[PDB]
This record gives sequence, C-alpha cells and structure tokens, in this order.
Amino acid sequence: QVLRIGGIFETVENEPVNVEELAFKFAVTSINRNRTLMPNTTLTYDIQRINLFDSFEASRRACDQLALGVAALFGPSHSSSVSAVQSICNALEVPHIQTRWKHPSVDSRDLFYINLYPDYAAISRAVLDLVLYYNWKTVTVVYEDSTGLIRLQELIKAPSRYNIKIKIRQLPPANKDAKPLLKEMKKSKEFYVIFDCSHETAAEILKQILFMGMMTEYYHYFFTTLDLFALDLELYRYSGVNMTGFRLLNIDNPHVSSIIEKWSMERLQAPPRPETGLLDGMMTTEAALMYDAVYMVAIASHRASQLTVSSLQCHRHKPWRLGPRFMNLIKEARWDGLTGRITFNKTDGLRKDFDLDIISLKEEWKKIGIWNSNSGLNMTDGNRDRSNNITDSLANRTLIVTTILEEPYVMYRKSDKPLYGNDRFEGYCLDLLKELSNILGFLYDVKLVPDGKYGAQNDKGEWNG
Amino acid sequence: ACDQLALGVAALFGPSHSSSVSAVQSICNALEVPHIQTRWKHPSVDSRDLFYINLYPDYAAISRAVLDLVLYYNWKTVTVVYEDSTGLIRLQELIKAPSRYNIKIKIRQLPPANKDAKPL
Repeated sequence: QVLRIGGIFETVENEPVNVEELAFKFAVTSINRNRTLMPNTTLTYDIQRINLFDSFEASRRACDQLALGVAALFGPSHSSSVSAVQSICNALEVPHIQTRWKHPSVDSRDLFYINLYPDYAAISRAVLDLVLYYNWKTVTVVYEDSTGLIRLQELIKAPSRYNIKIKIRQLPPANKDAKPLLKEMKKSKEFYVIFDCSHETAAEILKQILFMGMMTEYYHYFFTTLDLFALDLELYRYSGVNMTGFRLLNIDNPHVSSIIEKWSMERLQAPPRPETGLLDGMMTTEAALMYDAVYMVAIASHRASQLTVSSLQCHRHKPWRLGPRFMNLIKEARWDGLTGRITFNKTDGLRKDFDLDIISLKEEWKKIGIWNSNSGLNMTDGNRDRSNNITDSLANRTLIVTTILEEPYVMYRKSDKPLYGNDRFEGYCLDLLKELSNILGFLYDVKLVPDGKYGAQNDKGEWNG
Repeated sequence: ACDQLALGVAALFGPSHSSSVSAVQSICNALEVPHIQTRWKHPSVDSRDLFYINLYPDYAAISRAVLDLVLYYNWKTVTVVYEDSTGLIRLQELIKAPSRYNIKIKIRQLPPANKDAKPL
C-alpha cells in the first residue's frame, strides 16, 4: 500500500517559486529510496500550487483535498487561512502539521496544531542568559514589527528585577527609514546595540551600516537571527568587528554534512536564481525544520497501519476514525533532526528542548557555550584566551591624530617649497609616532585642530578644544 | 456566516472576538461585501484591504496624546506598567521618546494573576 500526504502553499507566483517545495520533494524521494525505514509502503503525494491571500480559495482547495483524504496537511503560510484550516481540522479530527510560527491560540489550545520552531520567549530567555553572561547594564534594542516585542518581552521585564536600563527603538516599514535612526545613533553615544529583525533584512542592514562604516572594535553587535552562515558573508575586517549570533543547523556528524552538500550540489545544478544578497546553496531554517517535519511524518507512518482512503465534505461534521490515533502516536514522536533534538511537551504541540549554539566572528567559527531547555546557559568552552606579543590586526587602520603648534613638539620644516602630505611638520610628537608605528605597526595621518586650543569649560557644562 | 448570506442582509455586525472576525472578513471579501468591525483588529500588514471598517480609536492617536501630556507636565523620571507584551503595541513610541529627549523611563510587567500583584 501507499501513503497520501497533501500540501498547499500560498506564495506570490510572479517570481520563481519557493524552494521548500523542492526540499519537500527531495525529502520524500530520499525516504522512498531508503527501505531501512519501511519496505512495504512508499510515500505518495499530490502537490497543489495556489496564489497567496484569498483564504476562500484555500478553503476550496481544502475541500478538494479532503475529497481525496490524507493523513496530514502542510500550509498555508499565512495566518489568515490557517485559522479556518485548524478549525475544520478540529471539526474533522484531522491533525495538522505546520512549519512556520503563527500567533499562539491562548484562548483555547487546539489539540491538532503542531509546530516545529523555537519560541519567541525561548529566544527571549536565551538572550537574557547571554546578556547576563556579558554583564552589561546599558544596552539598546531595536525591532521593526509589533511581533518583535514578542521576541524580546523578557528583556522588557529585565529592569523589573535587575538594574538594566533599556533603550528600545522601532524600525518603520521599508529599508529607507533606518537612515534617520542611525544618525540619532551618531548623536547619542551607544556601543551596545541589538537588531531584532528577520534575516531577510539583516543583509542590507549590514550593507548599509558598512557603507557608513559603523562596525569598529568599539561596537559589539548581536542579532536575534538564528543563522549567521546564511547571511551575506563580507565580514573579513582587519579593522576589528564584534559579531555574535545563534546557530541551530548542525554541521558535524558527517552524515549531516553529506545531507547539506547534497542539497548544495542539487541547488547549483539548476540555473542561477537572483537573490537579495543572501548566499544561495546553504540550508535555511524553515526548509530544514520542514525536512525534519517530513521525517516526523515518516516516523509517525511506520508504526501506523495501512491507510484507508475516505470521502468527506468540508461542510460535514462526521469525524474520521484514524485521526485520533495518528494524533496520539505523533504526540510521542521523538527523533534527532537538522535543528537537533525534537520532543513535544505533553500539554501542547509546540516544539521543545531547543538547541541554541552561540557563534562569534574571530576568523577575519569558535565554540563558546550552548543553551538547552532542561538547564541554563551551559558554558561548554572556557576559551583559550590568546595574548600576542604585538597586538594589532595587520595595521590596516589610519589613526586619527589631532595636534597643535608648539615648540619643540610641532613646527613646519625649514624649506622654501610647498608642503604636502603628512610630512609638512616635524618634532618630538612625529618621532613618538614613528617609533610607535615601528614597534607596533599602525597607520596614521596628521590633522590640525580646527579650534586652536587645549580645551576648557565655559561654565555651560560643555568642554572645548 | 453562510446562514446569514443565504438569508440575505446588507451587512454583518461583529463578532466581538477577532479570531472569528478573520474568517468573517474572508467570506465577506470573497464576494466583496462590506463588513463593520466592533473593536480593534490586527491590521493586515502583508495585504491591503479596503473593507476594514473599525470605529475603535487608533493606537497611534492615544499614544501621541499620552506622550503629549507627559511632555507637557515635563516629568523627567517616570515609570510605566503593562499587562503583557500585547500591551506595548499601544505605547511603542512613549518608550522611544528618550531618543529625542532624556526621560528616565522604568518598565515593569503585570503577571497573569493580577489579584496578587502585591509584590511588584
């Protein structure tokens, strides 16, 4: 016998389609190849493509699919349709699998609504733990959407029991609105900034800020994005940049590698796809967790009995027998995925026991610690803590030096020819620069003070010079 | 909704809860018929709908009103308490204000059990 699985995706159709359809096909083909899971049954599916929005058409497709009947449904990807989809699934006792976060049903939790993605409050206490490890009492966080506070709510509660002070900013829709805000960031000196935003924005956010050039060793940057590899990788700065973030995609266990590079070679064999800046060929979180959900379907399937096709109406309310048994057996589904260890609490279908590996840039990578739900911040690596005889990053910065005219420290050289460059002067200071550069390599150029004084107060509380 | 459509009316009132309001809007704009909403509904931030009739006051207006009052009374040290993260969607910009100014703002949260809020 064969198994029927149905999936509907709502996406714009005026560019090449979403890639998770291809990932789903790859997963089902791969499990069809392997007979070590289930030899007497092979997965079969009908794929349906519809334009996004217009949840009425989604209801029509749901009726068409239940006319055939399957064991689970994938999609839709918009919150509007999924409400009615879960309502009808509860009406017909059909368990539903989803691969994207939606607004949680706190008024009444549906028994049939199963999602595999780390929670926003999960990221919230994870970032609580990491900021407490870094012991900083002044940080600035900024988001772009009303759901970002759902990710950073416990950071908002942090002052209620700590001495932390928070500087929260908001990003208005469109990528042209960050230009004023970064100017105010110039006006007010802060170095501890958090960008709580989707990964699709992070590429051009980094591009813009490097266009201004605010990444220096003065600044420490952290993103709420759970994948740093997928983002554009231009950060090979010899100026020193503090970049930190999460990682959930496993890279070790060379079987996992074989999976990731077979995906990477199957992506490139197709004609190139234009992108916004994100590197194409490496795993994305949504498709990886969808792959894990396909394997959830498989592990649910091998213990289930033979499939029985059913004919029903979306306007009818007669339950179908096997829905409860697949729901119950899926409730105790346990496996190890690309995102890591998967299990479900016995009170909800939300994913649990999440893996969050912090990863930082220093190879212009390294293990520091992990976080897990059954404990706190597991500090795995204590770091090797290198110290160098000469501490400079290959001397790739022009030092800004401001000076004034005073004998014998600074004076014009005795010559009758026009003066140019950084050698229009001489003195003890220029010496100090030359031996410091020789002993500790670094670049600099001379600038004159526009004021012409050392600096003093004016009774206004503002210094000068 | 199907029963009302079969019966035939000019418009639909409610429901109070937005969970059913989303579906009501789905059917109503399926055949493009006006529907009026009673209170706040989460705006469609991916698609545009011209059938959105909400008479509930805007979050932006009340937020700018309260920032106006707090700036008028000119208190430089204030605190704010909110029932949950859902609360902050009304007062985004009150706590954005110390960007242009220097208000020392303090933030705390109400638990789901408000009958015993004596600790906080």
